[PDB]
Amino acid sequence: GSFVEMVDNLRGKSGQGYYVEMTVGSPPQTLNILVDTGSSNFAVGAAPHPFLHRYYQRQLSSTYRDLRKGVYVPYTQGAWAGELGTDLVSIPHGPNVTVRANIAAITESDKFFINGSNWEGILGLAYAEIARPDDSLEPFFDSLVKQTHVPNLFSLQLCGASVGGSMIIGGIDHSLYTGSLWYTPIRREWYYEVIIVRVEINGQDLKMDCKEYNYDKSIVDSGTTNLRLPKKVFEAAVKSIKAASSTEKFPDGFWLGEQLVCWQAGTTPWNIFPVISLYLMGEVTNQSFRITILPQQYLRPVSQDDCYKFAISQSSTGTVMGAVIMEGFYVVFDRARKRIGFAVSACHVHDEFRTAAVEGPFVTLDMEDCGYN
Ligand SMILES: Cc1ccc(Nc2cc(-c3ccccc3)ncn2)cc1NS(C)(=O)=O
Repeated sequence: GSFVEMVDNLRGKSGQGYYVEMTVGSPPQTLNILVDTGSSNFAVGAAPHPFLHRYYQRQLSSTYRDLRKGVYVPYTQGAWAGELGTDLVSIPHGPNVTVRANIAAITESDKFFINGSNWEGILGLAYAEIARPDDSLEPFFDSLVKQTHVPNLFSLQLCGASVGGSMIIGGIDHSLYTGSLWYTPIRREWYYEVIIVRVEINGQDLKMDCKEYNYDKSIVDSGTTNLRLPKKVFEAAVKSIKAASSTEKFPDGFWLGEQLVCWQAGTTPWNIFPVISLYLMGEVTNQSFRITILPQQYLRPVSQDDCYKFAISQSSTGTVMGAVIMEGFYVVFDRARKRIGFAVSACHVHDEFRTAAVEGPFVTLDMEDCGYN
C-alpha cells in the first residue's frame, strides 16, 4: 500500500486511549499525543507534572509564537488550563508535511493526565465549532488541509487488547479492513455527529423510539473508552443484555461498571454474552446499515486472573460511540464528503464462532425524525 509508513503508528494502554507521536517546535520536541475525535484542541503538557515523563519547553523552541491568550478546557472528571501560541508541527509516521498550528501549552491540570498512559497531550480532531476559547481557534486538521495538499480525510484502526493501530491521514489503507465500507452522514460538523436508527441485542430489536438513541446527540469519539448510552436507552439495553446472558448471574453493580468479574486465565465464556448492533442512517433515502460488536469489545480487560469491566455506560449528553465501538471497525472520517465509513477491522478481537460485522443495506423509514433539534 502507498500509505504503508502510517500503518501501526498508534500505541496505548487499554482504557487510556490511543496516541500518536507528534514533533513540535525547533529544534524538534516529540511527544505522545492522544488521538481524540471527540474534541477540537491541540494541547500538550508544557510544565512538569508527576504523571508526565516529558513535556513541551517553548523557551527552547526558536519557532514558538505566543498568542498572548489563556485557554481552559473542562471535562467531567476535571480540567486543564494553559496558554495559546503557534509553532511548527509534524507527525513522523503521519503525512510528509510540516504546518504552523495552534498549540495550547498546558500549565496546570486537574485529573487530566493519566498515571501510566504514556501520552503527554491531546489532538482534538473534531471541528472548530467546539474548539476553546471559541471557533476562531483553528484546529490542527483544519490547518493541515489549509496549508498543504493533504486530502481532507483521516481513518482510524484501533486494535484493542497494551494496544495499537493506525491513523492514516489523507486517505485509506485497504489492508486495515475487510468487506465493504458503509457510510453514514455527518449530520453537522462540530462533534462527529451521526444518527442511530435502531438497536438490536442478539438480533432482538430494543423497540425504543429512535429519537431516544440520539437524545440529545450521537457522536463518534475516539477519546472516550465506553459505549455511552442515554439513561433510558442504557436501562433497556442492560435489561435485554441481562436477559440474553441469563445462563450466568452477575451482580447489579457489574452492569453499572462499579464491580469487576474475573475468570481463570483463558476461560472467559464470551459465548454466553450477546452481540450488539447499532443501525446507522445510510447515504440513500430509507436505507440503513448495521455495525455489530462482540463482548470482546464491550467487556474491557482491566495474576492468572482475567478481570473485566462492563464498558457500556450511562450518559446524559447522548450516545458516545467510544473505543468500544471503534475497536471492531476501520473508521473513515471522510470530512471532504461529510460522512463516516465503517468496515470490519482486520485487527479486531474475535473468536472462532463470532466476528464483528458491518452489514447492509436495510430498509428503515422516517429516519429524518430520529435527530434532536
Ligand atoms: C479525552 C480524554 C480527556 C481526559 C482524559 N483523562 C482522564 C484522567 C483521569 C484521571 C482520574 C483520576 C486521577 C488522575 C487522572 N480519568 C479519566 N480520564 C482522558 C481522555 N481520553 S482516554 C479515556 O481515551 O485516555
